[PDB]
Amino acid sequence: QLIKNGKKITAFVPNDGCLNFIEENDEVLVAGFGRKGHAVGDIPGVRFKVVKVANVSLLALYKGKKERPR
Amino acid sequence: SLARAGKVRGQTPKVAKQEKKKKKTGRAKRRMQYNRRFVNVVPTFGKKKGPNANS
Amino acid sequence: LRYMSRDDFRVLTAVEMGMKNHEIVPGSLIASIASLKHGGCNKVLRELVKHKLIAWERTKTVQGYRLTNAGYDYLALKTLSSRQVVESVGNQMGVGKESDIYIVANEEGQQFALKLHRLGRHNVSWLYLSRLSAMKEFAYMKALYERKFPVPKPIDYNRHAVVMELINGYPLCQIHHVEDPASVYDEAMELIVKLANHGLIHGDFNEFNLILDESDHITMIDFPQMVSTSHPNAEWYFDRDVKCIKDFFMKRFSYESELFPTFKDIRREDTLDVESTIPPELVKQKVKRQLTKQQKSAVRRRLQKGANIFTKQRRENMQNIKSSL
Amino acid sequence: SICSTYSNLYNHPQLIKY
Amino acid sequence: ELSRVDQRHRASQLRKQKKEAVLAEKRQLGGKDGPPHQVLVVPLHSRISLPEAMQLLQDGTVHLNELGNTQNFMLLCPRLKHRWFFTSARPGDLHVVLDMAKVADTILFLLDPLEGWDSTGDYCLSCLFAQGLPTYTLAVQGISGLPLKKQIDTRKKLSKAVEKRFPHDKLLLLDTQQEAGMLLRQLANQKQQHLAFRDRRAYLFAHAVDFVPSEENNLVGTLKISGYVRGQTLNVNRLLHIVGYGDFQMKQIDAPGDPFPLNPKVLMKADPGRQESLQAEVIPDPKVPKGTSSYQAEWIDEEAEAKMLEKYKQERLEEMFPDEVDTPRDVAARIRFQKYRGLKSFRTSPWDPKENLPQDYARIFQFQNFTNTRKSIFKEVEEKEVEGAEVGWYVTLHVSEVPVSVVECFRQGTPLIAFSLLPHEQKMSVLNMVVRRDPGNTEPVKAKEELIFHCGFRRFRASPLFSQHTAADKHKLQRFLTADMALVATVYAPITFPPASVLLFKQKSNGMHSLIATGHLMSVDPDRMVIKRVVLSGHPFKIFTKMAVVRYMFFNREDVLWFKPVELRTKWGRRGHIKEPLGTHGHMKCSFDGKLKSQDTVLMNLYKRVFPKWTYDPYVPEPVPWLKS
RNA sequence: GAAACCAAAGUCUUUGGGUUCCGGGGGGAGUAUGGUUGCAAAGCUGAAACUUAAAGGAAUUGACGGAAGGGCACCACCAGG
RNA sequence: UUAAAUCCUUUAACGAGGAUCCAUUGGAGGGCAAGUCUGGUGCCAGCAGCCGCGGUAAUUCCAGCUCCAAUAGCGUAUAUU
Repeated sequence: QLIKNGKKITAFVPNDGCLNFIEENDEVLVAGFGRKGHAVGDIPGVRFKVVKVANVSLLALYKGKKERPR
Repeated sequence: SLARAGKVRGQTPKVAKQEKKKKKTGRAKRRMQYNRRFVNVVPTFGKKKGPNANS
Repeated sequence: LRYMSRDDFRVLTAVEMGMKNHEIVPGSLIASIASLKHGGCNKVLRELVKHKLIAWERTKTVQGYRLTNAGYDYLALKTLSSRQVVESVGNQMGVGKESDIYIVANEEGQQFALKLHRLGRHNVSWLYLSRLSAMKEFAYMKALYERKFPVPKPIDYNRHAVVMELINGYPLCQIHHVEDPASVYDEAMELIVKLANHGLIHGDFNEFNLILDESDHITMIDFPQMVSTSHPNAEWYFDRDVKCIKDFFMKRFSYESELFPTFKDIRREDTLDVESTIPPELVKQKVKRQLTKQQKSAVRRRLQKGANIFTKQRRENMQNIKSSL
Repeated sequence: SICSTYSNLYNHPQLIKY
Repeated sequence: ELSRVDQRHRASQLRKQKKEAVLAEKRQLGGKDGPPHQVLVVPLHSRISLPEAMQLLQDGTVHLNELGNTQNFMLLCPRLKHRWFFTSARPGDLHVVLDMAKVADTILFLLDPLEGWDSTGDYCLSCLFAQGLPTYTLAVQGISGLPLKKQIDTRKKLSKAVEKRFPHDKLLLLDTQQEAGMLLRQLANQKQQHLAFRDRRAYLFAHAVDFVPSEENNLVGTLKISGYVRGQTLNVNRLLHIVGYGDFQMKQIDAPGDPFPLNPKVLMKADPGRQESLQAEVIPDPKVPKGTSSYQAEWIDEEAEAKMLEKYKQERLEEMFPDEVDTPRDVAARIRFQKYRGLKSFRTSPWDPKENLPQDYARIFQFQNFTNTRKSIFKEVEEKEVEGAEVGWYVTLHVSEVPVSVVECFRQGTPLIAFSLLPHEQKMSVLNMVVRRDPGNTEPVKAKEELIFHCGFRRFRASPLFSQHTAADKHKLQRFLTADMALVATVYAPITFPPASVLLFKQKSNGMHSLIATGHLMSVDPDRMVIKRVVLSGHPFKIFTKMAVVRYMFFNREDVLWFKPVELRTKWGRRGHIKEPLGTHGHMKCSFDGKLKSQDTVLMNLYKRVFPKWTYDPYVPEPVPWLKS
C-alpha cells in the first residue's frame, strides 16, 4: 500500500528467496516492471517490482553484501 | 499448497571460487585482445570454431 | 487401487466428453471443460499415464490423449462408490471373452457380483459399443426379474458396469452328476415355455449359458442375443433350444425325456420383445453464465497455443545448419 | 500388518476459544 | 476533482489531516506531558572512551544517577523544551546492550576516525540490527583532533567504511560543547522509528529499585520498581515480566511525585482477586514327528574436537546427499523404522494434525483461531481505554514474589526493564520462528541442539526443530542449519504475539554467546507438523526393461513385505514400486515407468512426525564480553 | 498491386490537378455517461478504467474427409473341406 | 597558491613483483558480441523487455569454470526524442 496516496498494488519480488527478506509492515521501494504499465511476461496483473527493503537493495541482500535492519 | 521461497538457492552446493592470477586492465587488456585476434592467426579451411567453444 | 479421490473425477470425465464426439482428445480442451482447477491438471495427466488410465498419442499432427480399457473401468467404479454400492474388491474373478466378472462388497459387507464389458476399428468405438451392451443387458435383467423369472437381481448400471445379485455355483457344462436329473430337466423345459409365453426366444439356450445353484436351482445369464416371436423362423430357434437340452441330459446324465413340450403360446403374458418481471436471482444466474462463457472461450485460445511440439522440431535442425556452415 | 495403523486421537492441547 | 480552486482545496484538507497526525505523535515524547527521551549510547571501536564525549554530552541541568559499574544520567533543559535520559553500554557485553536498547528511543553510535568500527562493535551491531533498531544517529570524536590537511580525507575514508552497514547517514562530530548542542538538537527533532513490539505493550525502565523482603530466610519479597510507563496504559490486573528473571504477578501500583519535571505517596490501583490475570504457565490437570523340520512339516578436551569433526562430516553428508540413511543389517528395518510411513506425495497426501501426539502437547495451549484472537486483543489495547496508569506517569510497582538476585544484579550495573504481558502470554504453546543463518558463524548446528533464544523481551534456552519454510501443511525437517536458506525453528515456549524479533545464540567457550541465526517470530501453533524423512538407498544390479532387481535396501525378507506400499523413486527420475521379494536376504523385484540405467540408484522415502524436546528454562547465564579469536 | 485482380484500383521514393468525408494492433464497445432528436421503439454524437500478442488479408502444398469413384487380398467374404 | 587557508602546479626523502598498490557492471538460445563445458535443480525454485527456457542429457534457472561488451564506470525504473 503506497504512502503518497494510499492505493493498493501487487508488486513482484524478483530473485529466488528474496521474498524471505520482505516482512509484513515494512518500507518497500517499488518500481515499474519495464513496459510502462503492461503485465510483464508470465505474471498476470502485476506491473511493479520491489527494489529496496527498509532502505537496502534486494540486489545487495541476495548477493549477501548488506544486512537488513528492522 | 506447494510454494517454497528460494528452494533451488539453498539446495545447490556452495562451491568456493578458485584463486587465479589477476587480469590486466585498460590499455593492457585491449592490447591482449588485439594480439589474440589479428596477429597470431592460425589457418582454418572454413572457420567454424568460436572463442569460448568448449568441445 | 483407488487412493486419489478429488481431481481424478473431473479430468477423466472431461476425456469421456471428448470421446463421444471425437477420437483423440487434445490437452487444450480438457482444462476448459474442467474449470474448477486451472494449470495443475497437466501433472494429474502424468499420474494417469503411470496407471492404465489414459494413453498418449503424438502421431504426426494429432497431439493429445485417449481413454484406455482399464481407465474406462475405473470411472464406473468411482460413480458406484458415490451411490454406496461398491466399497472393497473381492478377488474371485472369472475372466471371459466378452465380459469380466468382479466380486464387489458394499458398506454392509454383503457381497455382490459386478459385470464389466470388454468388447475388443479404433478403441473409441470399442468403448462406445460396451456402453450400449450394458444398457441393453440391464433392460432385460429388469424385465425378467419383475416377471417371476429366476435371474440375478438388477441393482445399478454405470456406462458399462452392471451390478447383480451374487448367485454362486457352477456352469452346466462342467457338471458330472445331478442328484435329481428329472426335476432339473422339467425346471429347464418350463423356462423355455415361460419365455415363449412372454414372447421371447433365447436363441442360444445351451449348457454354456446355465448355472446351477447347489444342483437345485437353474440361473440364467447373458442377454444381448434375444429375439422377438414375430420373427419368421420363430419355431426353428424354439425347437433347436429344446433339442439342445433333450440331447444333453441323455448324453451327460443318461436321462430320456417322458414329456415333450412343443407349445406355441403368444401372447398370454406381457410382450417383452419390445424391451421487472424477471426476479434478480434469475438475473444473477444469467449474467454469471454469460461471463463464464466469455472467460472459457479466451482460455481455450490460450491452451490452443500449447504448438510446443512444433517449436522443438524446428530448433534441432537450426543448430545443425549453423555448425556445418 | 504392512503399513496400516489404528492410531487413536485421545490427547490434545487445551485451546483458547473465540 | 475538477476546477482549479476545488482541486487545490482537496490538497489543502489532506495537509491539515496529516499535520495533525504528526503533531499527535511528537507531543507524546520528551516534554511536559510525555516521559523522557531515552537515549542509548554505544561506542563501537575499542579506542573510543565514552566518558570523554559523555562529559561533553552532559552540558541546561544535570541529574547524575549512578549504579555499581555503569553511570547513566538524566538531562533536562527548558531552552529546547525536551527531557532526556541517557544510558551508556559497552559492546561485547551482549546482555546489557540488547536489554536496554529494547527500551531506548534513540541509539547514538560513536565511531573512531581512522577505522570504521571494531569487530567487537560489529558483533553488537549485527544484533541491534536484527532485534530491531530504534532511531540511529552516527557520531565521531577524533575528527577535530587532527590538522586540516587530513581532516577532509578522514571524513571521506569514514564514509566508505560506514556505507557497508549504514548506507546514507550524516556523521556529526563531538568535540566542543557547541558541537554537542547541535547533536542534542538533532536527537530531539527526529523521525521516530516506531518499533512494533514496544507499541502494543506497556513497559518500564527502572530508575530506582527498592527491596522489601517478607522473610529474609525465604530470600523472596516485594520489589519497588520506580520509573516511567512508556508503552500503553499499564493495567494492574495484567501480569508483569521482568526481562532476565521471568514473569510474576504484581500486588500494587502507586503514583508518587515525578522526581524530574520539565518546568517546576498516593496509590492508583490495588489488585482484586477475581479480575486478576492468573499465574499458570502450563496446564493444571494432567502333531509333528521328532526330528523333521519346518520345511517338510507343511507336507504332514580432545573429545569435543573429535565430535566437531564428526559434525563437520555429518553436515557434508547432509548437504551433498539429502537425508540418505544406511539401513542397519543387524537390527530389522521394520523395527528400526517402526513409526515411519510412506507418502505418495509430500505435498498432497493427507496427514492428520491430531493423530499420534506426545504427552508434552497435553501440557501446552493451542489457539482455536490465532489471527482472530490476535485482532481482538490488539483492538482492545488500541480502541479501548482501561482504568490504569497512563504513559508519561512516573509510577512505582509492587511485585509479590521476586528473588533477591534481581536487586543484587541491579545494584551491580545490569538494568531492569519490565513489560506488561498481553492476555494469554503467561501460557505455553509451540512457537514458530522463521530464521536465517548469519554469515558470521560457520559452525555446524544440529537439529535438537541447545540454543539461546531472544524472542522479543524474553530470554531462554531451548531445543528447536528446523524445518522448510513452506505454505503447505507438511514441513520437511532440516537436520542442519543451512548458510543461505530461511528456516523455521519450532519450540515449546511461552506464547508471545507477533510481530517479534527473534535471535539465536550458542554458548561457545568461556561463556561467549555467539550469534548464529537472526529472524522473526511467525505464527504460533502446535498444529504445524514437522516431518522427519529417511531416504533408504538401494542398488539395481539386474536390469530388464521396465522391471529390475534391487539389493542392499533391505536385508530381511519381510522387511520388503513391510514396505511394499511405499513407492520407490530413483536418482535419474524414474518412479516405481516394489513387486515381489525374492531372496531370504534383502532382494526385490521392482516395477518402473521406464528402463533404468546401470549407473542408477533406487531410493524410497519414509516419513514420521517429529515434535520438539521439552527443554524450557527461563534462566540463561550472563555472557562474558565478546571478542574475535 | 500482398494478392485475387484492376484500363483503373494506372499515370506514387522519377512521391504535389482541385477538393469533401474518414482509419491508426485487437477487445472493452459503438458499452457507460452527458447532450440532442424522437409519442415510443430508438437515431446522431460518444469515452475511460481495465485486458490481451496478437485480430486479420491474400495467395500455396494437401496430414484428414464421418467425400466420391476404381482396384486388390481365403493374413477378406461368398460355395465349401 | 591564498584575505587566511585548501587544491592544483613546483619540489627534498621514502614509496612496485604479482598470495600486490589484486576492476567493476552486465551478459553468454535467438534478437545481439560470447559455451550444445561441468555440477545442482526436475513446469519446483526460478529466469525471461519479446520470442520463449524449466515437467531428469536444461546451450535460457542456482552455482563453478571458461568467454564477450562496455570500462572507473556499468546496470535498473520512469518522462521524452
